[PDB]
Amino acid sequence: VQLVESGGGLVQPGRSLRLSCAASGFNFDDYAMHWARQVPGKGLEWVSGISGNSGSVEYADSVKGRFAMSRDNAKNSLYLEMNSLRTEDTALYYCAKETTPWGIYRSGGLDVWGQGTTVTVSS
Amino acid sequence: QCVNLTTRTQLPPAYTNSFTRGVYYPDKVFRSSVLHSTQDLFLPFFSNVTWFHAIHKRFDNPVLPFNDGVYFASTEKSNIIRGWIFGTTLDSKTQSLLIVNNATNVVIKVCEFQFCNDPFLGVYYHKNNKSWMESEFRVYSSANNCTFEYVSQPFLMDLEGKQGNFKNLREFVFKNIDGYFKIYSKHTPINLVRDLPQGFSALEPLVDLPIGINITRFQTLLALHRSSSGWTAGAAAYYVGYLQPRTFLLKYNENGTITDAVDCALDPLSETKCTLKSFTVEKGIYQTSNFRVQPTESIVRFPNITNLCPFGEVFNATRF
Amino acid sequence: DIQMTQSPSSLSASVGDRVTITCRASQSIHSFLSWYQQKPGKAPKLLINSASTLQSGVPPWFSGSGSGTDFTLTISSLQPEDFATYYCQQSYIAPWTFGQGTKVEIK
Amino acid sequence: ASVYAWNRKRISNCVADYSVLYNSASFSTFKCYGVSPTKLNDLCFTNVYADSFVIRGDEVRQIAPGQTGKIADYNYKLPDDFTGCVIAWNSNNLDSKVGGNYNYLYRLFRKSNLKPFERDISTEIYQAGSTPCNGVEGFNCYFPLQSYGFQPTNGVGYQPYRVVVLSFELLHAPATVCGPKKNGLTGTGVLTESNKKFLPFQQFGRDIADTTDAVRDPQTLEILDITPCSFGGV
Amino acid sequence: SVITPGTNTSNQVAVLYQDVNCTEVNVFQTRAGCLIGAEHVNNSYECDIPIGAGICASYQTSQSIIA
Ligand SMILES: *[C@@H]1O[C@H](CO)[C@@H](O)[C@H](O)[C@H]1NC(C)=O
Ligand SMILES: *[C@@H]1O[C@H](CO)[C@@H](O)[C@H](O)[C@H]1NC(C)=O
Ligand SMILES: *[C@@H]1O[C@H](CO)[C@@H](O)[C@H](O)[C@H]1NC(C)=O
Ligand SMILES: *[C@@H]1O[C@H](CO)[C@@H](O)[C@H](O)[C@H]1NC(C)=O
Ligand SMILES: *[C@@H]1O[C@H](CO)[C@@H](O)[C@H](O)[C@H]1NC(C)=O
Ligand SMILES: *[C@@H]1O[C@H](CO)[C@@H](O)[C@H](O)[C@H]1NC(C)=O
Repeated sequence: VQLVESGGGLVQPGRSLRLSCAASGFNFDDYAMHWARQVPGKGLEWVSGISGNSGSVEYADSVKGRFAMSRDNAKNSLYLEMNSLRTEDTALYYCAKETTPWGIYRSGGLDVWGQGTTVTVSS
Repeated sequence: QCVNLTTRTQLPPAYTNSFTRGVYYPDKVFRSSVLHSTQDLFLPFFSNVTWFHAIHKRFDNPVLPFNDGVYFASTEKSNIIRGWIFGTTLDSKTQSLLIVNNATNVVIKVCEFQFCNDPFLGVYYHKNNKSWMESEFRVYSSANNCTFEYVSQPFLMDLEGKQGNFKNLREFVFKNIDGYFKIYSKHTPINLVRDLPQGFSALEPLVDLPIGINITRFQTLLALHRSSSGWTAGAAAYYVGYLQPRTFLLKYNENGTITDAVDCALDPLSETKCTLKSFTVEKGIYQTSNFRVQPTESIVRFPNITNLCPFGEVFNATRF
Repeated sequence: DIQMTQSPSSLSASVGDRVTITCRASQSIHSFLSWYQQKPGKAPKLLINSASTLQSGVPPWFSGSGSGTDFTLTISSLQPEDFATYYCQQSYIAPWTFGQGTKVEIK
Repeated sequence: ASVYAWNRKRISNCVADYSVLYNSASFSTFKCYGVSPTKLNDLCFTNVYADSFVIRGDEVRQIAPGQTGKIADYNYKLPDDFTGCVIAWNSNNLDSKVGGNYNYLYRLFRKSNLKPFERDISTEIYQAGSTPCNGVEGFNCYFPLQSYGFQPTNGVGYQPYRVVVLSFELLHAPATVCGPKKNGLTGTGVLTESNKKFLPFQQFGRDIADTTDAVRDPQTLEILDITPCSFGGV
Repeated sequence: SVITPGTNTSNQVAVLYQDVNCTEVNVFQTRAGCLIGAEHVNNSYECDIPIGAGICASYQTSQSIIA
């Protein structure tokens, strides 16, 4: 079980900057993958999530309609598209797999944590 | 199987009243020479019943409910009506109570049966040397997960398709009380043509089988007798009533056989009998019940004088 | 969403005493909560799932309970390797919210 | 059987020796409502129905009439008028193997409260009042059937307690199950056997005061017209 | 209150709703209340059935209840 993140960097708010979290040491199943972010200096915030049999996408309250999701189970890689960036999005991005792919009680996931790529959105 | 009958002629939905019919014994209690009142689901008096026939030009089997109470009164000549169907949804998803009469025994089976749109029975080969022999069985298609089986005493039915006036009644009331399915029966010779007599026939319980199932709707089995879709039935008629939670008054003789009964919530004269606990009432004035006014609207009572939002100096403003 | 409040915002404790940590929801939450621990500059690790179930690798001196809306959490004895921040997190409905934090320091 | 589909067993036509169940290997609780656990031996009953299901040691107190919680209002509810006995015992050896043998599916959510003596088999998705689920289970769409998740190393509040609930009915019909004492109607009177009109289904008689005045003899079908003992002022 | 002639006299009913007018329910309003099933008859007979307010009921011929 190893999660490797990449794609972060300096980006002016307004343009795209695509990042990826690599999934390794994880057998193929119906687990729900979620995102996570954290601005340094304070606690955590949740970004997005994708569950089994595709569909079922959801974001946080104030980030509606500016991120795009696609999951490829063959490559075992995760893709998030960046769109309409603002200055408050500066954080280190965390990817979690929640490791409870049981049909009964898929929720309450044990959020695994990788190294975490950092995005610096400076004006 | 998928056999359907097209020998049904359209008839208007008539109604028939019940004068003093639909009263049974409420429990296993012996009462003698005592006027006792009880409260249980019986058929209310002066109530319309549905118009259904089991004859060769009307042949019907709608799906009719069970939870509202059923009063089954049928007049029989040549034993066309054999069995009844009871179930929750009347498919194989849930359990069902089946009563089948194959002219030898009153067989009761409680399994996960499957029905078509019109189950019936087939008495065929009436060309020459008929002798009224059974030919086919079209009650169910398949059965599984049986939970109860009952076999009655053996006897012999007279399957000769006689024609004429009705000579008997077979009245039945069906209700399930904590899984106990109670079947009431009564058999009295009369003569009539179409309707029911405006008298009394005190029904008696026959069997109380341990069932436990839920029964929302119900149907019935009717036979066919003609001298696959062109066969007709015999000469029978059945009526369906509805039972209500009304209090009734019962009088008992020396044997404790009920000779007559009244409904308390029918007529204020019957309210007097129900209050005075006597079938005979002398001349006078008696209190029966209490009058109340049923309200129509339920309003939370209550209007307000509240301050209005300052919309004036932001809407009709001299300069924006 | 869900407004999550935690009390107290800060605390000071020694080694071996008793400290109670509580979070309060705005509605019925039943038991879908998590107890988290966060060292500065380190990855998170779950301790208590569904507010009563111990996680693997956690010795049983971390005990939490509660039902309905108000909850509680009791620490039997403190160690040098627990002085960090705490939050309350739920898993009922549309986007989740974390706690505001509570720091325990050497007194 | 599981909690969402509890087994309902009918017993009849047998003598029930309750005493061996009364004193045996340790039952965790014995709470009989409306029936004496001590005087039960000299009783006759009309029907005995068992309700076998497995719960933890925490919500055993919820299997009792008049209280709410997580299970008593969602899986199994007893009537307010309840004449029966509740039994429970630990099953740490017979069940709860290491690895989560959770064939113990219990329902989490229901549309409304549960009327007594009702089972729920259908596993349709929970409420989702804002956004209809439309037959998916992605998010805000929970499978209400939940596995208990038992482990043999769990605490005493997380141990599988096999709960059997017995329900009876006292002195209102012919009795098919009786005690070990060598048709169950008990009373004091003088037998004045006469020709009361026995209808083929009748089993007991009653006077104006709703007391027993005539009793069907258990062996033969004739009538024991009981009469209260002679008494008066002195 | 209902005037019952006697079960072994007849079966007709003169039902008296007490304390009410004849609008909230052979119509006659008493001080006792509204009366239905009986027709007002000015000419006076001997009292048989007491209801109140100086009003009584009897049976005079075709048989019907009179107030
Ligand atoms: C009862 O039957 C009569 C006669 O057919 C009919 O006129 C009347 O409308 C029926 N009333 C109801 C409530 O069915
Ligand atoms: C009761 O039945 C007997 C027959 O054994 C009969 O002689 C008697 O008249 C009956 N009494 C009734 C019906 O009141
Ligand atoms: C406002 O309406 C409420 C509604 O119940 C009522 O109780 C209250 O008296 C009203 N107050 C005023 C000032 O109208
Ligand atoms: C009442 O009963 C008696 C006795 O049978 C009978 O003669 C009379 O006609 C009945 N009716 C009245 C109004 O008296
Ligand atoms: C009944 O209604 C009449 C209609 O004119 C009215 O005059 C009278 O006041 C009402 N109340 C009583 C007690 O008569
Ligand atoms: C009583 O007198 C009134 C006076 O207007 C008259 O109209 C009525 O016909 C009389 N008879 C009755 C009510 O029988």
